[PDB]
Amino acid sequence: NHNAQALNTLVKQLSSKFGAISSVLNDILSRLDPPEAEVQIDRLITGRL
Amino acid sequence: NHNAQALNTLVKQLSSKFGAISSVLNDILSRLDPPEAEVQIDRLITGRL
Amino acid sequence: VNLITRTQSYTNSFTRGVYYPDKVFRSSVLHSTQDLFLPFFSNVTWFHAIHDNPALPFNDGVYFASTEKSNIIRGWIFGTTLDSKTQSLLIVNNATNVVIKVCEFQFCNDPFLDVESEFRVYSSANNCTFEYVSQPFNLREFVFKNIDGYFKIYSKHTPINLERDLPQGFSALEPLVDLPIGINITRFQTLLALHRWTAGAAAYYVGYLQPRTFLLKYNENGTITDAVDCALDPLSETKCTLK
Amino acid sequence: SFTVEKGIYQTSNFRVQPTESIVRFPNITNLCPFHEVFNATTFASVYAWNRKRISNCVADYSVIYNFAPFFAFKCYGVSPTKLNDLCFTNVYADSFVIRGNEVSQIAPGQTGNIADYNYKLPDDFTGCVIAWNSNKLDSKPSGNYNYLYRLFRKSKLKPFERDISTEIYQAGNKPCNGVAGPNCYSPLQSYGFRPTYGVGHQPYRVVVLSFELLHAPATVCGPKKSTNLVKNKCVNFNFNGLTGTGVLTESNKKFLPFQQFGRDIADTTDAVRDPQTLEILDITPCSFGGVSVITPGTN
Amino acid sequence: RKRISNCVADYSVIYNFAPFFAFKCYGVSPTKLNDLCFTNVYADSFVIRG
Ligand SMILES: *[C@@H]1O[C@H](CO)[C@@H](O)[C@H](O)[C@H]1NC(C)=O
Ligand SMILES: *[C@@H]1O[C@H](CO)[C@@H](O)[C@H](O)[C@H]1NC(C)=O
Ligand SMILES: *[C@@H]1O[C@H](CO)[C@@H](O)[C@H](O)[C@H]1NC(C)=O
Ligand SMILES: *[C@@H]1O[C@H](CO)[C@@H](O)[C@H](O)[C@H]1NC(C)=O
Ligand SMILES: *[C@@H]1O[C@H](CO)[C@@H](O)[C@H](O)[C@H]1NC(C)=O
Ligand SMILES: *[C@@H]1O[C@H](CO)[C@@H](O)[C@H](O)[C@H]1NC(C)=O
Ligand SMILES: *[C@@H]1O[C@H](CO)[C@@H](O)[C@H](O)[C@H]1NC(C)=O
Repeated sequence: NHNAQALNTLVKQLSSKFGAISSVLNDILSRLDPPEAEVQIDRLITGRL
Repeated sequence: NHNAQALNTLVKQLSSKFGAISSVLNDILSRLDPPEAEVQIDRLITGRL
Repeated sequence: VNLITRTQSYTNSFTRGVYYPDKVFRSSVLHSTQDLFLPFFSNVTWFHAIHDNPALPFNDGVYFASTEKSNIIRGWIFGTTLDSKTQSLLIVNNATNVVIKVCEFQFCNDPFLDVESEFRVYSSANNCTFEYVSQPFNLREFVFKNIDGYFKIYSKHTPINLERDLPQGFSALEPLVDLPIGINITRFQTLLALHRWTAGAAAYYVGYLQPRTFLLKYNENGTITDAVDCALDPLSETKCTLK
Repeated sequence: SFTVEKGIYQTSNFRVQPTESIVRFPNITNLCPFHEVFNATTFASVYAWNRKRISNCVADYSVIYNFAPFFAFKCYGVSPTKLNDLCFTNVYADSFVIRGNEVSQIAPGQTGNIADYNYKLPDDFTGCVIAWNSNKLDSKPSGNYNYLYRLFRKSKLKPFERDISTEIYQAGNKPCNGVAGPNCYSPLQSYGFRPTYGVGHQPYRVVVLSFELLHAPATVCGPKKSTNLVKNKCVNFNFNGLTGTGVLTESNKKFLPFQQFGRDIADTTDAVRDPQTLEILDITPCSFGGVSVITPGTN
Repeated sequence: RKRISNCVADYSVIYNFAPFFAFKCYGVSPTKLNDLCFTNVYADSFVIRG
C-alpha cells in the first residue's frame, strides 16, 4: 500500500503549475518566445526536483 | 528540550522576509497592486514550505 | 394588462442539477471540481400559474425544471430594471427558431405572447448591438448563469416515470450556448403563450445555485453516474477528504 | 574513470525517434477583416466602447503593422511574434478613445476612473492592447467636445461591463428629479482636446484584442498548410496548435458531440479529434527503455 | 526641497497639474497611494537634461 501510494502521488504531482502559466511544456514553448520561456520552465523544473 | 526547541524555531521562522519587501501579508497586500503582489507572496510561501 | 395569477409551494430537490463542468473526456476516475452547483437536499419553489408579479431575483444562477407536456412555456427575460433605462435580454423560443436580443426594451407588467405579436411583451427598443438567431432548443431541466460577461446555458431532457415529485437518481446536464452579453442582471421573468383569451394553467420548479465543491465519479464509458457534495454533512466531508 | 571494475552498471536509455511531421488544420478560406477595425475615421467614446466579433477567418497579424502608426504591441498572455501559430476559438476587438495619461489604466488589476466606471479588464486577461496618438484627427483649435467619460457611479464595474444610462447622480438625500441642482450632478464630463496641450493631455486611440483559448472547435488562426494523415508511426503531430510526438491509432472511446479532447491522470492529452474528418484518435508514446552494461574488470 | 505634513493628500489631482505620462514608483504602487498613511512627505524639484 505504501509503495503504491508513493508512486501514485509522484505521478499525480506532474499536473501542478507551481506558479507558471501552464503545466505543459509544449504549450509554454508554443505560446511564448524563448526569453520569456526559460523563466516559465524554471518553476516547473524546481517543483519537479 | 528537543521538542520545545523545534517548536520555538518553527514559530520564530515566521519573521523572515526571504527576499520580500515585508514579512507581513497584510502590508504587502495594502502597499501593492495584485500583479506585483503575487511575486512577493510566492517567496514567503516557498520559505515557509 | 394584468390577467395572470400565481401561487407558491415548496419541495425538496433531493440530488438534481448536475452538469458537465468542461468539454473534456474522462473515464474511470474521480474528479473534484469547484463551480456553481445546486446544493443537495435544498428547498426549491413550486410555482403554479393560472389564468404574475415576478420579482424573482437571478442571484448567481437559476435552475429551472418543467414536467409539463402541453408545451406552453416559451423563453425568458433578464434584466435589472426592465425599463428603457437599461438593456434587457429577450430570449424567445418558437417552433422553428430561437431569437436572442438585448436591447432597451420597455416591458409591460404582465408580458405574454398573443399567438404571435410581442406588443404585449415590450413597447419599443431603440439602442442595442447584439442579436442572435439559431435553431430552437418527460422532465426538462435548464441551468442559466453568467460569469465575466459570458452568459452560459446548460440543458437536459429525460423521460420520467409517472410521479409528481422529483425523481431519485442522477442525470447530467450538457452545455448548449455561451454568449458575450456583458450586462448587469438582477431579475428575470418567464413568458407564457395564451391563445385567443382562453384560460390556461402551468407549473414549474425554480432553484438557485451556489458556489460549491463537488466530487464526481466517471464510469468506464465516460458519463457521470454519481456525485458527492462536500459541504452537506461531516460524512460527506470525510468522503471528500479521503477521495 | 579510465578503468572499470567487474559488475553491472546502469548507463543510459534508448528511445525510438520520429519519422516525419503532420499538420492538421480545419477548413478556412476567408480573410479576417482587421482593416475595418483600424482607420475607421470615427471612434466611440470610452463610456460606450465599440465591440466587434471576429470568427471563421484566417488571421495574419503582421499586416496590422501597416494600418496604424503605433510603436509596439503590449500583450499579456502570449507573445506578439507567436500569434501566427496559435489557433483560437473567437476574437474580440474593443475600440475607444481616451486621454494620454490613462493608457496605463487599461491593464489587468488596475484602479482608476476609467477602470472603475468606464472599462474594466479581467485579472486573467489574455490578449493585446494597442494605443496610438491621434492629435491630428481628434483635436480642434476651439476644442473638441464629442468625447465624454463617466465620473460618478454607485459601485464599480465588473469586467467587460458597459453602462449607457444617463441619469442624475444623487450625492444628497433629496431626490434630484432630473435637475442639475446642488448635490445632484451629471455623471458625464466631456474631454477638452486642443492641439496646444502637452503630450500627456492629448487624445489617444486604443484597440484591445482578446482571444479565447481552445475549448470549442477552432475558428480563427493563420495560414498553415495541412498535410496528410499517417498512422502507426512515431511521428510529430500538430492538431490545432497542440504539438506532440507519438503514435496515432484509431480510438474506441465514445466521445460526446461537444467534446474535443481527452485527458488522463497525469493531465496529458491522449485522445484527439481530427479537425477535418471528425474521427477520434489516441496517442501513445513510442518505445523507450533502459540499457545496462555487464562487463568483467578491464584488467 | 519642500516638506508636507498635517494635511489630507489626494494624489489623483496631481494628474491635472502637469502633462506627464505616468508615475515611476518603487516602494509602493501609484493606485494604492490613497489608502496608506505616512508620517511626512518630501518633494524635491529640479530641471535636468533629457
Ligand atoms: C424547507 O422549508 C420548510 C418550510 O418552508 C422547512 O420546514 C424545511 O426544513 C426546509 N428544508 C430545508 C432542507 O431547509
Ligand atoms: C419563429 O420566430 C422567427 C423569428 O421571430 C420567425 O422567423 C419564424 O417564422 C418563427 N416560427 C414560427 C413557427 O412561428
Ligand atoms: C440611445 O441612447 C441615447 C442616450 O443614451 C438616448 O438619448 C436615445 O434616445 C437612445 N435611442 C436612440 C434611438 O438614440
Ligand atoms: C447591478 O445592479 C444592482 C442594482 O442597481 C447593483 O446593486 C449591483 O451592484 C449591480 N452590479 C452587479 C454585478 O450586480
Ligand atoms: C458501457 O457501454 C457498453 C456498450 O453500450 C455497455 O455494454 C455497458 O453496460 C456500459 N456500462 C456502463 C457502466 O454504462
Ligand atoms: C484607411 O483610412 C484612411 C483615413 O484617412 C484612408 O485615407 C485610407 O485610404 C484607408 N486605407 C488604408 C489602407 O490606409
Ligand atoms: C474539409 O475539406 C476537405 C477537402 O480538402 C473535405 O474532404 C472535408 O470533408 C472538409 N471537412 C469539413 C468538416 O468541412
